[PDB]
Amino acid sequence: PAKTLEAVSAVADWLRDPQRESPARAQLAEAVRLTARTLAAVAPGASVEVRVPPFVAVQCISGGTPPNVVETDARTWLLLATGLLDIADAGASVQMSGSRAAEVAHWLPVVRIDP
Repeated sequence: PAKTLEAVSAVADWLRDPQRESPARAQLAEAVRLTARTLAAVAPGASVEVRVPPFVAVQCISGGTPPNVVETDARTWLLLATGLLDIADAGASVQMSGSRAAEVAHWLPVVRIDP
């Protein structure tokens, strides 16, 4: 929603430059939850599980726990979700399990931010 864009703006300065003031746990938690829930909305399904510990776990992409898992930290997730980082350039920071985990790439960025 409009609340997702508000939550991303509150952490955008820190995403562009980490030397800037780090957001509070509450700000980081909402920006992670709302961007992951946006991914689950634009691509409904339960083929892939996106885990961003300790803030969220969402199920997405068409087809118990899904057989495909994408696991990453809050900062990497928000860089991917805003398009500041490509999942190809992400490396070992994004851990993937299953044959279709990499399909999340077709649905990123979920919120385009100014670079």
